[PDB]
Amino acid sequence: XXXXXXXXXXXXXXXXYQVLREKAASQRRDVERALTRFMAKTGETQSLFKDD
Amino acid sequence: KLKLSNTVLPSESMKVVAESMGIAQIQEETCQLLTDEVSYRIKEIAQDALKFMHMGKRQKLTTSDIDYALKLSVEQQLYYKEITEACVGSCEAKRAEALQSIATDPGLYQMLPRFSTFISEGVRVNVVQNNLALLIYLMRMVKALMDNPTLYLEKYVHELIPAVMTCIVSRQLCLRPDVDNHWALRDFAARLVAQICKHFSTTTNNIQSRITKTFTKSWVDEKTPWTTRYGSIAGLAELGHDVIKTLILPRLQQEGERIRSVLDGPVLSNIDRIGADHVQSLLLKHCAPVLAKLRPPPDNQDAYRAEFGSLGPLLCSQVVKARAQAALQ
Amino acid sequence: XXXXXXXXXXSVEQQLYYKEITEACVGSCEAKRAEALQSIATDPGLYQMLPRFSTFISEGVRVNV
Repeated sequence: XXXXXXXXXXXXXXXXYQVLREKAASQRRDVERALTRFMAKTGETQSLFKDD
Repeated sequence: KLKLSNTVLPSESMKVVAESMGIAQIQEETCQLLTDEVSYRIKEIAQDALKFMHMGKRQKLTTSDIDYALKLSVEQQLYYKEITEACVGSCEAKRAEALQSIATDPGLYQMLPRFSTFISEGVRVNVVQNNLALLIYLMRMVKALMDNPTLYLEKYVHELIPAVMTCIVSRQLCLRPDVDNHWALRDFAARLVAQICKHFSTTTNNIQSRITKTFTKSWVDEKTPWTTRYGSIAGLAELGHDVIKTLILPRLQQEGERIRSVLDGPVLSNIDRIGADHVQSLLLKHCAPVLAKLRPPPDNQDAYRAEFGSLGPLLCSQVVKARAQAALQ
Repeated sequence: XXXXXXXXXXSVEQQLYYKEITEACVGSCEAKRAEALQSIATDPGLYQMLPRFSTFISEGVRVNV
């Protein structure tokens, strides 16, 4: 079969349930902290310590 | 466009009204012609009363008018919103802070497809609009996309590469003067090109071949404006060492004669004049070191003879400068 | 508008053939070694289990350097 016949490649299952929703929720946390850092250094800023 | 049929009352009901007085047995066509004639008189008196009240100047007909006529999620697009708005607005600290944001993002993707799509179509817009500030904004945006050590940029690169290289095109359609150097600043963008290909010629090997054929068809021909030739030379320049050694060396002298024809003849295409001038700047102050490696550093005037005069001896002078820069360590 | 999922250059058959090639390159039995060597040197028209093959062959070269 290694020369004559052929096959088909789908190649991406990735269906690991808890791992999937870990990916999604971790990404949501990322976008949270990203926009936080952005408007953090963007707008009027007051701190918790001095100069953070 | 309009059809005014005769509004004819049904003759059987007219025979009912007639035989209420008890006349006779009546045929149909008599009552039909009676309804016709009475309808003509009604519509004529109606035309008369409409002429009255369009000289009485009201669009309504009262009883008295005809009586006188009887005198006969969320945060995805939130983040997207403010980072695009900072990408467009010139708040310069917020500009640079957005750039360091994108550069320092753990796990910013899935915004990446919309991101790049915006980059592509805003590039097309500002090609039509010729706003260099937005162009360097988008190029810094691409630079920031490049500098994530998380962003597997791979699958989307096919949108960036037009959006890159079209910025190395446009048909000289800005204002002239300073934009030339801004064309040089677009060569900054050309730096990005090499900073693409080092990470992305990993293909079933496609990318470098593609871009270099593109620059080749750019570089060779005539009917080629100075934007095109200049930026193509810039992209090959950013591709580096043996690109220049193999590819720019051959028709070096012929395009030098093209500039020599731009030299010494007419005057008032100063777009084209200063264009070819900082073309010469690109050629000399990027193409010196490969000859400094190859051609041994005697014989400056002969190197001018070996490389069509004009680059020499500033070729050899810059070669002396480059040998000094090498020996400076 | 989500595009159809991709398909590699390989077949499943010939990528498993490729896996046989690789683990015979590992191969302790020198019969399997020479079988691999002949299979390399005399599979013309293969051409498509080219570079990916050779590419992280070279990457394995670096890692084992």
